[PDB]
Amino acid sequence: GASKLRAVLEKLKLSRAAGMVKGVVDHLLLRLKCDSAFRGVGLLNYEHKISAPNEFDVMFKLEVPRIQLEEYSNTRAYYFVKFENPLSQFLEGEILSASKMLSKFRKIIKEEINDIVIMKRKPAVTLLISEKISVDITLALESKSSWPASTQEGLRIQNWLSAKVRKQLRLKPFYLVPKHAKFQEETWRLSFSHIEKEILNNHGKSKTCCENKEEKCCRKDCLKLMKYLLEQLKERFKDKKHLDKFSSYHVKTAFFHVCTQNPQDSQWDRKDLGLCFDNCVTYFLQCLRTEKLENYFIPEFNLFSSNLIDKRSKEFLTKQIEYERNNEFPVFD
Amino acid sequence: GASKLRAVLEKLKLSAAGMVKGVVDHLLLRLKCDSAFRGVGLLNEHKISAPNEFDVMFKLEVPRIQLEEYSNTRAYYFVKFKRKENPLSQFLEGEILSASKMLSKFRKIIKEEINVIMKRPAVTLLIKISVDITLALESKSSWPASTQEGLRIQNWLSAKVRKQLRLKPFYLVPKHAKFQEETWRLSFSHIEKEILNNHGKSKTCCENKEEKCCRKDCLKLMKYLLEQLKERFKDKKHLDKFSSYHVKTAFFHVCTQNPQDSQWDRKDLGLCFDNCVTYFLQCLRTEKLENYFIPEFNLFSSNLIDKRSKEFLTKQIEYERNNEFPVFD
Ligand SMILES: Nc1ccc(-c2cc(Cl)c(Cl)c3[nH]c4c(c23)CN(C(=O)CO)CC4)cn1
Ligand SMILES: Nc1ccc(-c2cc(Cl)c(Cl)c3[nH]c4c(c23)CN(C(=O)CO)CC4)cn1
Ligand SMILES: [Zn+2]
Ligand SMILES: [Zn+2]
Repeated sequence: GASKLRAVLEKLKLSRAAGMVKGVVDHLLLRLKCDSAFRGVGLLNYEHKISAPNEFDVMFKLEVPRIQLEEYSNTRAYYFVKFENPLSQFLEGEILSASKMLSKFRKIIKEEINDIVIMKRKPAVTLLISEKISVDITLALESKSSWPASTQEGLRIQNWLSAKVRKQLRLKPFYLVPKHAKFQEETWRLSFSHIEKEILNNHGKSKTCCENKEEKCCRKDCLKLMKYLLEQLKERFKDKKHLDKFSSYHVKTAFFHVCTQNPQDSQWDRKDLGLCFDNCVTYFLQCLRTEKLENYFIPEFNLFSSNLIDKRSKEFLTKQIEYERNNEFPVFD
Repeated sequence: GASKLRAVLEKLKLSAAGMVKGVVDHLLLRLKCDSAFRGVGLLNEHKISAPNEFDVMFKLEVPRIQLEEYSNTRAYYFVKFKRKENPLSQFLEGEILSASKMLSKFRKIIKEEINVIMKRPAVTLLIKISVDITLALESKSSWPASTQEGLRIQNWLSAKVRKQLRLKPFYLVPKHAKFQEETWRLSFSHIEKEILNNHGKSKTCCENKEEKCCRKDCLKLMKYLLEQLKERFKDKKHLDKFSSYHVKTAFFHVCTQNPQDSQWDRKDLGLCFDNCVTYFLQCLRTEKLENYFIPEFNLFSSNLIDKRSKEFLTKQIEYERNNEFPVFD
C-alpha cells in the first residue's frame, strides 16, 4: 500500500526564509523587551501547514508571575486571568484584558516593522514579508504554577511514554493564548504547544526509537500524511465553507489519541506504514461520525462538539476522506 | 543462591530525613543572607548499610567562569573569572578562586548559625543522625573538553537523552590534586542520579510487571558487598581507598555494555549480579576503571590505588563469590 504514501513524503521533504524570519523576529523581540509590560517576552520554542512552506508560525511567551485563574462558566478550557504588576495598564477592573494587551502588542510591532513588511488586519499578528513569506505571531502568557484542575485526567501517556515522563512534563509551565468563547472577549484558552512538540519528537516507548535501523517507526510520517490530507481537502473546497472550521490541531489531537491506543513501537514499524496510516485515517473518521474528539490535555473539552462544528461539516469531511481512502488518495497527487 | 541476594535486598529495604530537611532548610535560609553565598541552594542521599548517615550537596552558581585545567589531569581545574560585581571577591587568591578561603567561610557561617557538633571536603553535622554537607560551584556553561567522549549512553538511553543531559549544568567541588591546594574537581552527581532513576531503554522500565529489571538491585548489592568487605577488613588498610563511587562507575560501564532491558530481567538477578561482580573484578585486575564522564581519568591507576590493594580486594571478592557470599549472612 505505502508506495504512493512514500512518494508523497519524499516530495514533502523536498519542499523544505527561516533566516529572513529570524531576523525580523529577533528585531521585534529586541524592541518589545524595551517596553515595561513586555520586558519578559521571549521565544517560546519557526514552525509550520505542511503544504505551505512559506507560512511560518512563532509564539512569543511572557511570564506572568503569581496569577489567579478563574474558569469561565464550566468551560474547562477558557479562563479569566486575575492576579508592581507590569501589566497594570492592561487591567480592566480585576481581570487582565486580552484586547488591550493585544492592541499594545500589535502597536509596538506595527511601529517596529515600519522602520525596515505589512501587518494584516485582525494568531494575534500576521506579517507579510515581500509578498512571499508570512509569519503568524501568537502572544501567550506563561505560568510556572501547577496545571489547572481540568488537565488532571488528560495527557494519558502513562502506558506509552510512561508515568515518570508524564510527571516531568506536568512540572513544566503552561501557557495561555487569547481566544473569545461562546462571545466573551476577555478569555484565554490553555496552550501546551511545547508539550505537543516534546511528545511528537520524543515519541517512542523506546528511548532509541527512530535512532537506528531496527527501531524505525512511522508515527511522524502518519501525522504528516494526515495533516497533508486535511490541507489538500481544505484547499480543494476553499470556495465552500464546509471545511473551514477544521485545522491541523484536530488531526494532531486524533493522532495523539491513536498513540495512546497503540503504545508499543512494534505497532508503528515503518514497513507497515500503509496500514498504520489507514488506521489513523479510520480513527479520525470515527471521531467525525460520533462527534467526539476530546482535547488531549482537557478530556472534558470536545473539539468535535456540535456547538463548535456542525454535523453537516463533519459528514462532508467524512464523505471526502472516505472517497480518497477508497481511491488511493488522488488528492495527494 | 539467588534467593540469598533477594534476602539481602529485603533486609536492606526494612530501613530522619524529616529532621535533615528541617535543619538543612534552616542552614540555607541563613546562608542566603550572606553576600557570598546568596545563590546557594540544594542540588537534588546515602553508605547503603548506614541509613542514618546522609550526604547533602549545596550548590552555588558562578555565572561566567573560566576553567584552567591543572596539568593535563582532566578532572582537576583552577576556577578563574571572566571580565566588585563578583560576589566571591572575598575569596580570590590573586586570579584563581581559593577553595580554602571559601570553605573556611562556609564552615564559619555554618558554625555561626548552629549556635549539634560540626566535625571538621565536607562539613559534618549531627542531629545521633549525621549529615555531610559538600559545597559545589554550579556552571551552566557547556561541559569541559575532557568529557567529550564520556557518558557513552547512546545505545542505552539514546543520543537524544545524552544531548539533553549535556545541556544541564555541571558542578565543581573542592579537592586537592594529590599536592596543590586550590584545585576543583568535576562533579556530575545530578546526572548519575538521573540515569540511575531513569535507567532502562524502555521509558516504562520498572513501571509494570512485564518490564521489571534488576539494574538498581545489582548496584545496591555491589555497594553492600564493598561496604561489608571494608568493614570486615577495617583493621587492614588495603580497602581504605575503595568507595561506592568505584562500584557505581563500574556499574554504569556494565549498563553501557548491556543496553537492552531484556539483559536485566529480574528473574536473572543471580547472573546479572554475577556479571556485575565479574566486570568489577576485571577492572581491578587490569587496573583500569575510566571515569564514566571523563574517559581519560583512570580511577584505578597505580598513582591512586596500589596494585596490592586491588589484588587483596580481588581475592576477597573471589572468595565471597565462590562461597555463596558469606559476607551477606
Ligand atoms: N473552540 C476551541 C477549539 C479549540 C480550543 C483549544 C483548547 C485547548 Cl485547551 C487547547 Cl490546549 C488548544 N490548543 C489549540 C486550540 C485549543 C485551538 N487552536 C487554535 O485556536 C489556533 O488558533 C489550535 C491550538 C479552544 N477553543
Ligand atoms: N582521586 C580521585 C578519585 C575520584 C575523583 C572523581 C573524579 C570525577 Cl571527574 C568525578 Cl565526577 C568524581 N565524583 C566523585 C569522585 C570523582 C570521587 N568522590 C569523592 O571524592 C567523594 O568525596 C566520589 C564522587 C577524583 N579524584
Ligand atoms: Zn519512532
Ligand atoms: Zn528497570
